[PDB]
Amino acid sequence: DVAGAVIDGAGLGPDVLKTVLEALGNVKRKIAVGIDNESGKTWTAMNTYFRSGTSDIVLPHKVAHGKALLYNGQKNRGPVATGVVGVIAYSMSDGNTLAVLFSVPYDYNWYSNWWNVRVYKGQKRADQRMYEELYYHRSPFRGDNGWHSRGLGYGLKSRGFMNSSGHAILEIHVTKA
Repeated sequence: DVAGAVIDGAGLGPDVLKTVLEALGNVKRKIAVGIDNESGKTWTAMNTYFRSGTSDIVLPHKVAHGKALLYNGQKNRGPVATGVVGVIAYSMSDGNTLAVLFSVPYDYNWYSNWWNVRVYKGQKRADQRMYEELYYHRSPFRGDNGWHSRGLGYGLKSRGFMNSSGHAILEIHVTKA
């Protein structure tokens, strides 16, 4: 389906994210993000912080257990040599915050793709400080075309994958610990 939609969790995988990427057209740097909620909690959109880039998509609002959300972002339009870098936050029904970092650089001569996922205690807005934590201090994962698992605390764990290209895909599955 499309960026901004909530879909059946079983429909998330690389091919729907390739479709989301294609729908953005041939911009230099862009990302399709899919997150499968198998957490046993409903998620409610909080906000998205863009360090670089933009999205025309509203974060999918309410994401029940058994659903996945689809989202996208792209570099700022025009003659700016920048990528797409930001943090998505969702509130979970337990009162905590699920946060997801993505970082897709302009210049692959020197930079590469990164991502991260964390649960924050309480209700925490995505912002520059959260970006800095997730990027510099909380052991982000490379977008290396491989899967990476990590415990999140709070009765949850993550398993996710990001490709290594400037037309990026980020696929994350949040499950019970």
